[PDB]
Amino acid sequence: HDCNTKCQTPHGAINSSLPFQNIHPVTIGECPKYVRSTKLRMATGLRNIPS
Amino acid sequence: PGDTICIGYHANNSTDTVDTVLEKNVTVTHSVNLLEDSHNGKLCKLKGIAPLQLGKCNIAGWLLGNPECDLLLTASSWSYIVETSNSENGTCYPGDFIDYEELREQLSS
Amino acid sequence: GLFGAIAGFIEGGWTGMIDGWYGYHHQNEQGSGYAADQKSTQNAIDGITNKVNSVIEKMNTQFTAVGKEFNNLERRIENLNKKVDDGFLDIWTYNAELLVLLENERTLDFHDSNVRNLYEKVKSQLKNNAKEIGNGCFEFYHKCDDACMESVRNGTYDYPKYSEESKLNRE
Amino acid sequence: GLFGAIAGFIEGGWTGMIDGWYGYHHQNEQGSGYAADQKSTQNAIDGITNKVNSVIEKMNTQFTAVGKEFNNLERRIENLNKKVDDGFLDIWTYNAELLVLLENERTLDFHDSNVRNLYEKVKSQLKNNAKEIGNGCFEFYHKCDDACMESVRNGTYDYPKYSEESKLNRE
Amino acid sequence: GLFGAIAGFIEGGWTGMIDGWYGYHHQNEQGSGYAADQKSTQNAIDGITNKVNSVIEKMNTQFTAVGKEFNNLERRIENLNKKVDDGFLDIWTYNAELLVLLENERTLDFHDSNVRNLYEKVKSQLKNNAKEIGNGCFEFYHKCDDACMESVRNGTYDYPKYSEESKLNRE
Ligand SMILES: *[C@@H]1O[C@H](CO)[C@@H](O)[C@H](O)[C@H]1NC(C)=O
Ligand SMILES: *[C@@H]1O[C@H](CO)[C@@H](O)[C@H](O)[C@H]1NC(C)=O
Ligand SMILES: *[C@@H]1O[C@H](CO)[C@@H](O)[C@H](O)[C@H]1NC(C)=O
Ligand SMILES: *[C@@H]1O[C@H](CO)[C@@H](O)[C@H](O)[C@H]1NC(C)=O
Repeated sequence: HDCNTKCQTPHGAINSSLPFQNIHPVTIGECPKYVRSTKLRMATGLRNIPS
Repeated sequence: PGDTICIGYHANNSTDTVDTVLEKNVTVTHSVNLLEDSHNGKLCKLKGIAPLQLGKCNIAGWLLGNPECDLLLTASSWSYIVETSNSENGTCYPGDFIDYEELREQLSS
Repeated sequence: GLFGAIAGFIEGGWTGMIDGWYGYHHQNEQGSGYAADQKSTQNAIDGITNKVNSVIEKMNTQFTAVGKEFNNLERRIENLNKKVDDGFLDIWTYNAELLVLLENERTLDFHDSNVRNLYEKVKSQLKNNAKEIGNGCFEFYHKCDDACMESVRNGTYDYPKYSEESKLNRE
Repeated sequence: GLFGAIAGFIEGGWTGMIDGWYGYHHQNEQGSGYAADQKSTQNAIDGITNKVNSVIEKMNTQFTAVGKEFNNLERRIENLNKKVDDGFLDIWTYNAELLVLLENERTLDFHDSNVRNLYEKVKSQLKNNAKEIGNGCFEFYHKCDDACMESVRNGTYDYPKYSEESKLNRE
Repeated sequence: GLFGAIAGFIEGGWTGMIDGWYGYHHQNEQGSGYAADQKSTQNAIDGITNKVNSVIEKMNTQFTAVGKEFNNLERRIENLNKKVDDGFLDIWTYNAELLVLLENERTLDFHDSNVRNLYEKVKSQLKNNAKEIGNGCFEFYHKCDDACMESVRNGTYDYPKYSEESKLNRE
């Protein structure tokens, strides 16, 4: 389709400034590093204790 | 019944969870995802240049000008080359395409 | 936690404090309310933002990295390519998952530290003009109005001013 | 240590407490003995077990993976292979050694934190009904029998019940 | 800092203390001066030296590694070589930068911890023979000459000797 991207994979293009991705090891262009992780979430705030 | 001041910390309705070294499934008030798992399901341009679609032809079929690939005769510029699952037309006369993989790597340039 | 405060001697969090990560709840004749500590909160926000940004910033993007193709007389080099790609994948996946684990622990501990330091700061400001309950709260031995409370919050509480009155009421 | 307790103001450990990582030794009129603090010990065990398991778990197995062979006009690709294997060896050896170093430090520090926090927890229950010796021990200003001791250990100590008596012996 | 002492309740450092990382300033009738704590300073120096040495020590040197060359029909393997070299460069640069960031934070926090622990050491030696000012200072309720000060500096302070004078002056 006529879209623009920095990063293309065989499943579709990725548009992200994130360091890692789990979509595909094959990439063309300027992409995140491929890893096998299914989640990578950094805490910013604290333990949530509403109780 | 005297005046009071308390020291305390934030809570909210966030359901975000993170894993830590000592403990799994910790609910936290705020967090940021570092892992992209979403894509748009499309083939897009790179450097504002469209890819080349070989369609039912492959690179051999294209370059040699396999007669089924006549629709590719007008193709002129691209950011990357796309073969699809129906690209079956290449060398219609049987034999070997020498240094074909090298030529393919070169041609992407 | 490492510093013993969050989920520690201060048992739970405050859904009523919407304007900060850490802060104060007060009760007096004049009323009741929550207030964020701006200094510690802003320092923590800046620090943690710098941490996340610093993790992401160190990842120069993956520029073109493409699969190599191979003919039927190239199994060894195809396998070399697959070994390299798999090896790099093992390394980056292990490091990213483990790094996120470790950094999450450090972040939570950082918050615990900030809460402990705010509590001990108030404790050391007030000294014996108030009694520590133990649950993060202080009960004043003297009347402490809104201005006084604010003096506590901005670190200008005047201990000698209320010391005599406090000594009188404490006994 | 970072938190000052283990190998700190508490110079040494107790070979007589065989049933937990942390706990209490008491002496009173009914007799004398050790008892592990079950909660902190179990929390630490679970945490550390999770740490070790998380280190091991992140090494997705190496599926069948082998060395490559090369003919006499393939020295360059053989050397590429060797460069890859050696490079991976450098990365994994450095990372494993350094990771083990840093995590060992963290584990020891985690224990130090748990001891300090247990001590301050007891301290905050007892307040001035006991005097701090300084070596991790508290001396009561009131009689404290076995039930009382257990109340101290499980965080149900009744400060008001013994406050007047304590006040009597303290003065 | 994490432990609240350096850039914390002790607001600034001492350009007048030239002989150690941590220590004491005293003032009495006999005179005034700074003195480094040798034991804690040397322990910290040894620790940090071991950390730096351990970082450098884990990089067994890179023996000969030279660029490989390729002809015009070897572009794919040339690109494999480039992928390998770039992949290793990305990994080592990211790891070195991130490691230096994290370890620098840990080092600063380590210093903060050592100052806090030194402060609590003095506090626990002196007990109620002095009042905590709050800025890292203690005011004696008794006269404390050079020998007494030195007992504090070397961790041999005698609470009962000055206890009586202190109790008298405190009231
Ligand atoms: C959770 O609470 C916040 C604060 O009011 C609110 O903005 C948000 O809508 C809530 N969650 C929902 C219903 O999406
Ligand atoms: C802190 O609070 C008092 C009470 O009103 C106020 O007068 C004073 O200006 C404040 N101090 C600071 C930090 O500006
Ligand atoms: C703790 O011990 C006291 C004294 O025996 C007892 O009354 C109380 O029920 C105990 N609490 C718990 C947590 O079981
Ligand atoms: C501590 O100070 C006293 C008095 O100056 C001195 O006699 C003693 O040698 C010192 N003790 C230690 C352990 O250094």
